[PDB]
Amino acid sequence: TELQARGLTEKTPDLSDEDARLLTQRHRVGKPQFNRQDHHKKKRVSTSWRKPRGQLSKQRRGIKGKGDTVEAGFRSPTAVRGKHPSGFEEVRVHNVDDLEGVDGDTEAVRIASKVGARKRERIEEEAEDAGIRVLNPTYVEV
Amino acid sequence: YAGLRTPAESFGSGRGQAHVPKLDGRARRVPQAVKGRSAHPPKTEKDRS
Amino acid sequence: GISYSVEADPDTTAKAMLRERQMSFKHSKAIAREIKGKTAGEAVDYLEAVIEGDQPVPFKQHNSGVGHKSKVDGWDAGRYPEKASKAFLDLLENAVGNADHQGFDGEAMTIKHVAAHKVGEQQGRKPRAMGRASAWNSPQVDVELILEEP
Amino acid sequence: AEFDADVIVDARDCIMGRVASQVAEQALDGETVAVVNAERAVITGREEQIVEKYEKRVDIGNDNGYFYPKRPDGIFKRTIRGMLPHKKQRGREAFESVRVYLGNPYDEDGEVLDGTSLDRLSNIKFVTLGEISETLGANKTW
RNA sequence: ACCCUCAGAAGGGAGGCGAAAUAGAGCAUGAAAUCAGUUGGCGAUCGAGCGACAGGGCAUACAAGGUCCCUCGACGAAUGACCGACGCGCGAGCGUCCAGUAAGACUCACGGGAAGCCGAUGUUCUGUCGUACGUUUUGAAAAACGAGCCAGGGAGUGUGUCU
RNA sequence: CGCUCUAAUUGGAUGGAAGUAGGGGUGAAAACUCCUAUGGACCGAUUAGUGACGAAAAUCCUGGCCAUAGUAGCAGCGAUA
RNA sequence: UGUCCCAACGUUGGGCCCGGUGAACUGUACAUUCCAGUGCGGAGUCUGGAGACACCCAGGGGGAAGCGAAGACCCUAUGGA
Ligand SMILES: [Cl-]
Ligand SMILES: [Cl-]
Ligand SMILES: [Cl-]
Ligand SMILES: [Cl-]
Ligand SMILES: [Cl-]
Ligand SMILES: [Cl-]
Ligand SMILES: [Cl-]
Ligand SMILES: [Mg+2]
Ligand SMILES: [Mg+2]
Ligand SMILES: [Mg+2]
Ligand SMILES: [Mg+2]
Ligand SMILES: [Mg+2]
Ligand SMILES: [Mg+2]
Ligand SMILES: [Mg+2]
Ligand SMILES: [Mg+2]
Ligand SMILES: [Mg+2]
Ligand SMILES: [Mg+2]
Ligand SMILES: [Mg+2]
Ligand SMILES: [Mg+2]
Ligand code: NA
Ligand code: NA
Ligand code: NA
Ligand code: NA
Ligand code: NA
Ligand code: NA
Ligand code: NA
Ligand code: NA
Ligand code: NA
Ligand code: NA
Ligand code: NA
Ligand code: NA
Ligand code: NA
Ligand code: NA
Ligand code: NA
Ligand SMILES: [Sr+2]
Ligand SMILES: [Sr+2]
Ligand SMILES: [Sr+2]
Ligand SMILES: [Sr+2]
Ligand SMILES: [Sr+2]
Ligand SMILES: [Sr+2]
Ligand SMILES: [Sr+2]
Ligand SMILES: [Sr+2]
Ligand SMILES: [Sr+2]
Ligand SMILES: [Sr+2]
Ligand SMILES: [Sr+2]
Ligand SMILES: [Sr+2]
Ligand SMILES: [Sr+2]
Repeated sequence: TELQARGLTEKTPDLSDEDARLLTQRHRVGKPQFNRQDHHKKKRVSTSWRKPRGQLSKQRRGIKGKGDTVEAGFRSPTAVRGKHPSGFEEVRVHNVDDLEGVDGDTEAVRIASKVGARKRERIEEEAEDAGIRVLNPTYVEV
Repeated sequence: YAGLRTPAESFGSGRGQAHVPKLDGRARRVPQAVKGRSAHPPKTEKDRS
Repeated sequence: GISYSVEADPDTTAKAMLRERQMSFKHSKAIAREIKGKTAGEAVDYLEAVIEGDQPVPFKQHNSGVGHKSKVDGWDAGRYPEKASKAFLDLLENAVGNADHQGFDGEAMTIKHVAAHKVGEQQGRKPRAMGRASAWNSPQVDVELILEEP
Repeated sequence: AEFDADVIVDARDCIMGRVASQVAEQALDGETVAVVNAERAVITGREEQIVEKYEKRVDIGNDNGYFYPKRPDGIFKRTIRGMLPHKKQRGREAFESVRVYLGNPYDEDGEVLDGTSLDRLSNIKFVTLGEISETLGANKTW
């Protein structure tokens, strides 16, 4: 009578103290949008980042208010870089065999969108039995 | 010779227009022109072995 | 052409449309805007009064150079677009007709939805001085109308 | 017409600029102030040079307009406006919870703010707002 | 097809076909510019590179993010007191002790709480900074040059020889 | 990082591919990825290659479109109808 | 002898309002400005003040170093005729 998601939906990974600390830092510190200079002033100028190259560019010259310029200093902590917000490391899955070798305590699985419902059902039931959480689960009315 | 079969000429300065070769009011020949030549296209003379 | 842009319950609703009408699109927005919410019958009387010249149609957006009209309420500029008004009378005629054929009280129904859409331009060319020609086009207008029981 | 002032300041024999500075400060801190006996407020210096300055302000102007007040009423209020960011929300709010009066429309006497008092026995080079206004051509209604 | 409407082989309405007519004729898909109607936010006393970063208002079906807030406690870097006592200074004030103590960003635990609630997204308000972009130039917001807007098109390529 | 096509290895798709729209997640970033709607037939990954491979600009090109604007004109001529 | 002192009244067609028809020039963006200042020394946009409730009609054109034309003048090019 209501929608229910398949699999270990609420499962959390177990992280060292240092990892939980760094995951928490990343989440607290965040980062600037880093959109291209003046993308908001002209529709033909998309948001996708491009190093400001103008000799006179205010952003290139680093004037406060013109937005931050991409620099390595903005990189996230190595120990957590790329982790799903839950803390899980993500593993791209296209079939049941891709589930082999995946540690459900440390990794969660993400079924490629291309995968069909028939094959998703098998993958979803095999992952649950393997103790692996599926980040993009199917909702069935149970 | 693709894009080069035209006597198109530029009007130069004077009519408030970019100096682009035109024929019958249509821009032609140059690479930025639709129906113009290909600037650096695949070439038969290239040794592919 | 357009498709009705608003949902309509067939059991308590009646529809109508005008297609590619060659009339002022700007006048149509003004008229639609003015009759929405009215009763089919009120709209009709209103439009006839516009054509007769006794009631001005407020021109709130396409108003440059338009002279003020004392009878315009809450606004200043207005006019009497008789052509687009007549086209709207055909629309209402069709609408109320359909309404009655369905068993409804046509004239009594409320104009729930009415909007004009520019579907195109019939192109024309006009010779000008100095050996050149310029555009001389006609707007093409579609207009949707949905009547609804009170 | 009734002004619930949290403070009623008496400008009599008080240095206009010094009072203005404190009333602005308080108004910004949320206080509702009523300055009373404006015509009796005072400004030090040579009457001849002081009046020249206020006469110049009356003569300045053009189509855009430079409307300068002539009554001690408005002179004082403008003086206060110059110590407030009256074009900002917070500034306009403060300025608007401040009012100056000719005489004292209240039953309660106003208080003399510290440091703003001028001693007539020790000073002879000063003028009165009322005097300035009369020279400017104001209608001595007070 | 039939029926209704209409001056009407127009158009419209209803209806029939098909998995689909939002496949009904330049009839696969259907971006942006942009137009009509409409929803959220702002709005007829207020100021202009249109934002970046902080922080408030209001708005939010699901899914793909799940956090967040308050008491208290633990930890506690640089920094770092009040009060009190004693002692100096014309004075503002200072010294010594209390004391590198209390406090101290982050993080965590207990207990309580939030689900438009936390993130995020839309818009708006406040604070700080801020006169586009590219080019020319010693010097560009420039009263120097270029562009109305959007989409698509649009510039180190080949042979031979040399290094 | 992204684009095209070739090859080897290896996968996805009518139990719904590409694309598009809106929205969630990751990456300093190029950009990657998922969800929902639409769509209705194709689509990847890795490795080695290939190159008519990336645009905000050139009074750049072509197409489409807005404001201009319901504005100018639809008067002027010895033929005022 | 209205060229002038010194302008007036009148006539016809426009102009203005209404129906219908219906373009073009121009447009980096923002833009209610004014006085000073500053700045590549000639600013609606920077600074400081002043003024400023929104929208619309008619007008004569002060400003946008207005729009239109890659200055014709001057010089330069191991340019042309
Ligand atoms: Cl790196
Ligand atoms: Cl139109
Ligand atoms: Cl004035
Ligand atoms: Cl202010
Ligand atoms: Cl004295
Ligand atoms: Cl930490
Ligand atoms: Cl190169
Ligand atoms: Mg943009
Ligand atoms: Mg070609
Ligand atoms: Mg007019
Ligand atoms: Mg001719
Ligand atoms: Mg189609
Ligand atoms: Mg492989
Ligand atoms: Mg391209
Ligand atoms: Mg460039
Ligand atoms: Mg105009
Ligand atoms: Mg030149
Ligand atoms: Mg010469
Ligand atoms: Mg010669
Ligand atoms: Na030819
Ligand atoms: Na060859
Ligand atoms: Na308008
Ligand atoms: Na009126
Ligand atoms: Na009226
Ligand atoms: Na003084
Ligand atoms: Na004045
Ligand atoms: Na907000
Ligand atoms: Na240049
Ligand atoms: Na520039
Ligand atoms: Na300048
Ligand atoms: Na144009
Ligand atoms: Na041009
Ligand atoms: Na005369
Ligand atoms: Na002018
Ligand atoms: Sr899919
Ligand atoms: Sr020339
Ligand atoms: Sr308008
Ligand atoms: Sr103070
Ligand atoms: Sr039908
Ligand atoms: Sr400590
Ligand atoms: Sr383009
Ligand atoms: Sr290219
Ligand atoms: Sr147009
Ligand atoms: Sr005539
Ligand atoms: Sr004529
Ligand atoms: Sr200013
Ligand atoms: Sr004029």
